[PDB]
Amino acid sequence: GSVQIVYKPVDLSKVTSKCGSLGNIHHKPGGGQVEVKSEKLDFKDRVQSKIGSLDNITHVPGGGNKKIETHKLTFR
Amino acid sequence: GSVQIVYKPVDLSKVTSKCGSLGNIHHKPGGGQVEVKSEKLDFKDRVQSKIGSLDNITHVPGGGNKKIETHKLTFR
Amino acid sequence: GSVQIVYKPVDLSKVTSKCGSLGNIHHKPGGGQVEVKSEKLDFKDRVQSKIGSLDNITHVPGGGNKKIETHKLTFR
Amino acid sequence: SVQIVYKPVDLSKVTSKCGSLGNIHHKPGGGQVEVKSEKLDFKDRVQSKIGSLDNITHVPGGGNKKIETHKLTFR
Amino acid sequence: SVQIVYKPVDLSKVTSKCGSLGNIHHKPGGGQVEVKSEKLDFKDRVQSKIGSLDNITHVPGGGNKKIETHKLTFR
Amino acid sequence: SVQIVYKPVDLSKVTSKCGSLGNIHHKPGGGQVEVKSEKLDFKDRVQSKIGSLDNITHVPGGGNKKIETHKLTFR
Repeated sequence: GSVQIVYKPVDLSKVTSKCGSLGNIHHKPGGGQVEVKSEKLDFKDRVQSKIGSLDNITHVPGGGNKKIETHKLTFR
Repeated sequence: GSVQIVYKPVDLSKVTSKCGSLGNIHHKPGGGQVEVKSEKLDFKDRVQSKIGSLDNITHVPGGGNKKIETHKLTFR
Repeated sequence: GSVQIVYKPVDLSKVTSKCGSLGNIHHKPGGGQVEVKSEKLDFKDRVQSKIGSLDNITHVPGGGNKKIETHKLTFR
Repeated sequence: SVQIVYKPVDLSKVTSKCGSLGNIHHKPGGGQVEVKSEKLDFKDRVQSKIGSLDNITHVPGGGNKKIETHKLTFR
Repeated sequence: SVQIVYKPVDLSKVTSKCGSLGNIHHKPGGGQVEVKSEKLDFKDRVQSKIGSLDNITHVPGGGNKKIETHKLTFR
Repeated sequence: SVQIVYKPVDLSKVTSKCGSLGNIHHKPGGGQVEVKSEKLDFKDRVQSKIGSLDNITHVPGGGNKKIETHKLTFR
């Protein structure tokens, strides 16, 4: 027999912001004092090692708003 | 017999922000003193090691609003 | 016999912030003193290790509003 | 056969925070002022100030001294 | 046969923060001033100031001294 | 047969932050000033100032001294 599928989601979303000012953002991390002492360091497969390292991100978008949509129709 | 599926969700969502000001944000972490003493360090499969390291994020979106929708129709 | 499914949820929702000012936010963690003494450090399958390290996030959205929807229809 | 290791670590923080600093919505409000002066005689030095609001932060203090003397004498 | 290692580490932080600094929505408001002067006689030096608002940040202070002396004498 | 390793490490920070700095929405406001003068006699030096707002940042202070002296004497 007949199968009829009418997939028509309707989207009039508003995702919005107003910011009067962004400013005076100070990302100033400071490293310490670090010592590693050994007869050997022995690192093998997919070892990740950070010694006294800095990983720094400053992210300051004026909006930074997101709208994520997934639409799926599976007929089987 | 006949199967009829009508999928029409209606969406007039509002996600909104007003901010008069963002500022004076101070991300200033400080490392200490770290000592590792050994005869060996011996790291194998998928070891993750951080010694005295700083991983630092400042995220300051003026809005930062999110909307997420998943729509699924499965006919089986 | 005939099957009819009508899926039409209607959404007019409002998610909203008003803020006069965000500011004077001070993320300033300090490390101490850490000592690890050994004959060996010996790490294998998916060991995660942190000695005297800092993981630091400041997240300061002017809005930061979220809306999440899942719509699912399963015919089987 | 002597070994000497002289390795002091100074991670120290010295800080002064003086005056106003972290204030939010500070709103000092001077009222109306009126001065009416008639027939005043001054026979010596005059110093005068008139006004609605003095909003002063004055900091002759604060500020820092670090002194650290390091000496190694082997002899 | 002597070994001397002289390796002091100075990571030290010395900070002065003096005056106004991190204020948010500071709104000092001087109201109305009126001065009416009639028939005043001054027979010596006059110093006069008139005004609605003195908004002042004045810092003779703050500022820093680091003195750090390092001496190694072997002899 | 003597070994001397003189290697002091300076990573130190000396900072002065004096005056106004990181203010947000600082809005000083002087209201109306009126001065009316009649028949005033001055027989010596006059100093006068009139105005709605003085908005002064004045920093004779701040400033830094670093003095670090290194001496290695073997003899």
